[PDB]
Amino acid sequence: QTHRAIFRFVPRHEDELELEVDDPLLAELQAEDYWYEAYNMRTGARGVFPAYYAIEVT
Amino acid sequence: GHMEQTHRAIFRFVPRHEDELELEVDDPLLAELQAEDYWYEAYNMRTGARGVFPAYYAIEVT
Repeated sequence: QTHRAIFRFVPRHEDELELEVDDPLLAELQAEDYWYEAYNMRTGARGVFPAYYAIEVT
Repeated sequence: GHMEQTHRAIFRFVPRHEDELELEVDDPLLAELQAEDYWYEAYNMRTGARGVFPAYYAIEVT
């Protein structure tokens, strides 16, 4: 588990991942435009979300 | 008549989607929160562009 969601994110777009506060994530930063590609370890869903909605954990 | 600035961008936002508004840090905004999904409908007072962006990317101004 690499990251954690810090704010609620409700998708508007089909490619986006829904986040609740405190969701644990496996994620990779797409640094060309600062979106994460991620797997939500609470829901099992996949998709993208804007980078400042998550912190790195280690 | 005047409209006061409502919000200020705090993080860089680079659109992936046609309806989105590009933000640079400290950009001045006129914006209205959409409560069903916590996106703003906004006008960027620096760039003159319009579109949507996610709520955590801006603060309220006074």
